[PDB]
Amino acid sequence: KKKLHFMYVGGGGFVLLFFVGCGVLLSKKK
Repeated sequence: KKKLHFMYVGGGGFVLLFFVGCGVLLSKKK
């Protein structure tokens, strides 16, 4: 239970967003 929600912050499903955000700032600027 305690490790269930901790697995999310353990670095995985969120790190994915890290790669999704890098392209966001690139789409704005030219």
